[PDB]
Amino acid sequence: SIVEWKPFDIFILLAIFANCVALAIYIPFPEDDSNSTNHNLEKVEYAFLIIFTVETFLKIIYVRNGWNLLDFVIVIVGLFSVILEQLTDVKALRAFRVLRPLRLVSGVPSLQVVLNSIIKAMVPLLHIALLVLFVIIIYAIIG
Amino acid sequence: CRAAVKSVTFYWLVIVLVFLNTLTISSEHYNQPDWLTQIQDIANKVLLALFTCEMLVKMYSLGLQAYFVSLFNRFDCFVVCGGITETILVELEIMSPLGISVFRCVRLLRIFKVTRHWTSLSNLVASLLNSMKSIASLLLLLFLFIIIFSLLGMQLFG
Amino acid sequence: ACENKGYYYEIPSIGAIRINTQEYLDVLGRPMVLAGDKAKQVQWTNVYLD
Amino acid sequence: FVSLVIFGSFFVLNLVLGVLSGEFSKEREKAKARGDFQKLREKQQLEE
Amino acid sequence: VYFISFYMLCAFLIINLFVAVIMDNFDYLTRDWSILGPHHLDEFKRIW
Amino acid sequence: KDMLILVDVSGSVSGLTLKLIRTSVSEMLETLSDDDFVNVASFNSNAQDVSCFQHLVQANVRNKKVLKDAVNNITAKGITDYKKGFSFAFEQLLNYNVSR
Amino acid sequence: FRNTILGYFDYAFTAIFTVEILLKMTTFGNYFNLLDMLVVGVSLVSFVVKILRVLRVLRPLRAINRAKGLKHVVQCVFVAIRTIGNIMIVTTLLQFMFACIGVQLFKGKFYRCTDEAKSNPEECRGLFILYKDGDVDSPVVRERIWQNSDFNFDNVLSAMMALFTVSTFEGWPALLYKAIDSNGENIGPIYNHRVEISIFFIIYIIIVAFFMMNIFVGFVIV
Amino acid sequence: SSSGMIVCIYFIILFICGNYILLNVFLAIAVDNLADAESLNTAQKEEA
Amino acid sequence: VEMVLKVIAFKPKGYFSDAWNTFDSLIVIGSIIDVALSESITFFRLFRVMRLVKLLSRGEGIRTLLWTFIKSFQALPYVALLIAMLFFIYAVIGMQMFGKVAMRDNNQINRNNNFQTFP
Ligand SMILES: CCCCc1oc2ccccc2c1C(=O)c1cc(I)c(OCCN(CC)CC)c(I)c1
Ligand SMILES: *[C@@H]1O[C@H](CO)[C@@H](O[C@@H]2O[C@H](CO)[C@@H](O)[C@H](O)[C@H]2NC(C)=O)[C@H](O)[C@H]1NC(C)=O
Ligand SMILES: [Ca+2]
Repeated sequence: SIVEWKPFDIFILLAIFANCVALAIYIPFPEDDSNSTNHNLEKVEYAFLIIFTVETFLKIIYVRNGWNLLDFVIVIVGLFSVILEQLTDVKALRAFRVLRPLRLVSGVPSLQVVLNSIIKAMVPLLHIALLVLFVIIIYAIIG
Repeated sequence: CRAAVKSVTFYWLVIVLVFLNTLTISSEHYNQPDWLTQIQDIANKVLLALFTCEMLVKMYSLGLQAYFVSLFNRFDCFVVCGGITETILVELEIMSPLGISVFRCVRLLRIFKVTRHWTSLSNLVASLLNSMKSIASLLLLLFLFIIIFSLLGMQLFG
Repeated sequence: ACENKGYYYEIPSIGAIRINTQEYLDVLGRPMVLAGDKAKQVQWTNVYLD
Repeated sequence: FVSLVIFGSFFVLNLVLGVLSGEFSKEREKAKARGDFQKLREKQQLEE
Repeated sequence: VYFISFYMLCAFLIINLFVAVIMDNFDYLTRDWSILGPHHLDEFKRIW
Repeated sequence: KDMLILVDVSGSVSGLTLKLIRTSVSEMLETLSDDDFVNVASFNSNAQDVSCFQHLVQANVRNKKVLKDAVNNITAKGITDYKKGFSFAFEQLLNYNVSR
Repeated sequence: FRNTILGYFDYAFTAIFTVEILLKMTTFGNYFNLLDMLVVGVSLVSFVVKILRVLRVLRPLRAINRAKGLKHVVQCVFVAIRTIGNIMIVTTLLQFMFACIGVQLFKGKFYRCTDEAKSNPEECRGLFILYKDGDVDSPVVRERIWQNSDFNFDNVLSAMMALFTVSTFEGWPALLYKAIDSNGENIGPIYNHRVEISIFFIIYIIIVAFFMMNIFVGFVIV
Repeated sequence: SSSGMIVCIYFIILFICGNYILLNVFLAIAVDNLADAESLNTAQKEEA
Repeated sequence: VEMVLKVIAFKPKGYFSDAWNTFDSLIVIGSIIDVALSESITFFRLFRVMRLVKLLSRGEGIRTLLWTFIKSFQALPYVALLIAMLFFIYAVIGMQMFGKVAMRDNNQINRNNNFQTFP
C-alpha cells in the first residue's frame, strides 16, 4: 500500500481506457456470426477481467463508497458471466461491461465533481418531472 | 517609418483585400465556367503576393518580437505559410487531388483579421477562452455519456 | 477469382441480379474463341415454344 | 393534440428552463461572495 | 423566404415570451428558501 | 459445364442480402440446360448440401425445381468457414461415381 | 357567394376609415399615421392585383398605435432585437464559412440516378424495370432520371439553405447519410463511402446549434 | 407483441437523461461566462 | 354519497367558498347522468377524469408553481397577442399565396395539411 500511491491509480486508469477502446473495436455481427478480431478480443476481455478481480481482491486488504460498490458489482458480474459461459441469455448478460467507462469518472475528480454538481442540480426539477408524469397519465387516460 | 502602415488608408486597403479574397473563395459553384476558374487562380496568386508583400513590409517596420505576443499575428503567419505551401504544391510536381479543397478552407479564415477589431464582443471571447478548463470538463462528461450509451446500444441492437 | 481463372461480380440490389448472373458466360467462352474454326459447329436445341 | 403540444412541452419547457436559469443565477449570487469575478476583473484590468 | 422568415420570427417571439414569463417570476425562481419564504406567512395566516 | 454453387449462409448475410442471394441463385439456375450438371451447397462453420441430391445432377426441369425450392428454405446463422466450404465444393467435383 | 358578401363588407370599412382619416387630419391639420393612410390608400386603388391583395394584410398592423400595451411590447421587442445583433453577425459569419467549406466538400456530389444501378449520367438514361416493394414477381417499367438532392451544396446559397435546415434539426440525418455516400464530382453514391465526413456535420451542429444558439437565449435572459 | 417493448425505455432514458445533460452543459457556458462578460463590461465602463 | 355527506356538515352556502370544493360539486351529477345514458355520452365520461389532478395537486411545491406561472401568464397577455398577430398575418399570406396548390395523398400538402382555409 506504500508504493500504490502514484502508479496504481494511473495503471487502473490506463486499464479502464484500454478496456473501453477494446469494447469500441468490437463488431457485433448478426445471427451469432464472428471473425478473428472478436476471437482475440474475447481473450483480451479475459485478461482484463483477471486484472480487475485481482485489483478488487487486493483493494480490500471497500463497500461504503458507491464507486467501489459499482466496481465490485461489475467484477462479480463478469465472473458470473465467465463461469456461466465456461460451464454451459448466455451473451445477454454481456451488457454489464459497458459500466467500465463509467468508473473512469471516479478516477477523475474533476469529471466527478462536475457530475456531482449536475446530479445535485436535478433536485428542483423533480416537481416538474412529477407534473409531466401526471399530465402524461391524464392524457393517456383521455386517449 | 510606421505612421503609414497604421493609417486608415492601410486599414481600408486590407479590408478591400480581404473582401476580394472572400469573394474569390465564395464564387465557386458546380459546373462553373472555365474563365471563372482562370480568374480565380489569377486572383489567388495576386492576393497571395500582395499579402506576402504586406506581411514583409509590416515585419520590417513594426518588430518581430511584438508579433508572437498576440495570438492574431501567429495565426496570420500560419495562414500565409499554408497559402504559399498550397500554391507551390499546386504548381509543383504534385497533383494533390483531395488537398485542393482542404487548403481553400485554410485561406478562408481571413475574415478574422477584420473581426478582431470588434472590441465590443471581445468580452465574451475572453471569458470563454479563460473558462476553457470548465468547458473541456463538461464537454468530456457529455462525450463519456455518449460513448457509454453508444456501447450499450451496440450490445442491445447490434 | 483472379488467382483461379475466374471473374468477380457485384450485386448490390435486385436490379443488378438479372444482368450479373449471365455475364459469367463471357469468361467460359474464352477457350472456345481461341480454338477458332474447330469451335464452329451447328448445335440444335431442345423443343421449346417460340 | 394541439392542447397536448402546448401544455405538454411548451409549458413544461418554460418551467424547466425557468428553474435551471434561476438555479444557475442562484449560483451566481453564491459565487459572488467569494469574489471569482474579481479575479477575472483583476486579470483583465492589467491587460489594457 | 416565407418559411425561413416565419421560422426565425416565430422562434424569436417564442423565446421572447418564455424569457418574459421567466423574468416575471424571478423572485420565486431565486427564492432561496434556506432563509425565508412566503410559506411561513401562509402558515402564520392559517394559524391565525 | 459442371457448376457447383457455394452459398454463404453465415450470420452476416441475414436480412436483405439473404433474399438477394436466394433470388440471385434462382436466376443463375435459369442459365443451365439438360447438358449441364449442377448442385447447390451452403457453408456456415460447416458445409452441407441444401437439397437431397448429395452430388451433381442433370439440371433438367424436375431437378432445377427441387434446387430452387430448397434454396428458398435456407436461413442465415453461424460463423463463416471458407476452408470448410471450398473443400466440400472441390471434393464434389472429383466424385466421378456418377454421370457428369 | 361568400367572397361577394365579404366584398360588400370591405366597402363599408373603407368608407368608415376614410371618414376617420379626414376628421383626424382636420383637427390635426407621425409615421404611424402614414401606415393608417397606407392601409386605406391601397384599398381605394382596388375596388397586378395579387400584389395589392397580399399587401392589404396590413390591416391589423395599425392596431399597435391604438393600444399602449401593444406599442410597449413592440418597442420592447425592437429593443431586444437591437441589442442582439452582435451575436447574429457572428452566427451568420460562421454559418457562411461553414457553407463555403461544404461547397468545397460536396460540390455536385449529391447527384444520383432513379435506379441504384447506374453510377453516372452517361448511362442513367432510358427506361428501367422497377420491382415494387422489392418483390421480384411484381415488376414495373419506370424512367430513370439523373436527379439532384433538394438540399445540396452546389453553390454558396444552396449550402447556406442546407445548413440552415440542418441547424433547425429537421431532416439532418438524411443530409448526413447523403454526404456520407458522396463519392465524386459527377458519379452516384457509394454505401458508407466516407463515414469520416460526418465530422463536418457534427462540428457544425455542436458549434452553431448547441453552442451559439444557447448563447443567444442566455444573453437574452441576462 | 411479447416482451420486446420493454426495450423502449432505453430510448426514453437516452432522450430524457441525454437532453438534461445537454441542457446543463451548453447552458452553463452561456449563463456563467456570459453574465460575467456583462459584469466585466460594466466594470470596464466604470473606468472608461 | 360523499357530496351530500360533505354538504350536510358544510352547508350549501359555504360550498362555493372554496375553489377546490366546487370542483367536486360539478362532477358527480355528470357521473349520475352517464350511468343512465349508458344503457353527448362521452362528455361527462371524459370530464370525470379531472378528479385526479383536482385532489392530487394539493401539494406545496407543484400547486404554487402552477399558480405563479399562470399568474405570470395572465400578467403578460400582450406577447401572446404578438404571437397571435404573427400567426394571423402569415396564415393570411399563405392562404393568398399557396392556397391554390392541390392536395395529393402522397405529398406534404395533403387533406390534413393545406392552406385552403384559415384554421
Ligand atoms: C426577429 C427576427 C430575427 C431572428 C433571428 O435572427 C438570427 C440570426 C442568426 C442566428 C439566429 C437568429 C434568430 C433567432 O431568433 C433563432 C434562430 C434559430 I435557427 C433558433 O433555433 C431553432 C431550433 N433549435 C432547436 C431545434 C436549434 C438550436 C432559435 I432558438 C432562434
Ligand atoms: C466412387 O467414389 C468413391 C468415393 O466417393 C470412391 O471411393 C471408394 O468408395 C467405395 C464405396 O463407396 C469403396 O470402394 C471404398 O470405400 C472407396 N475406396 C476405394 C479404393 O474403393 C470409389 O472408388 C468410386 N468408385 C466406385 C466404383 O465406387
Ligand atoms: Ca459471414
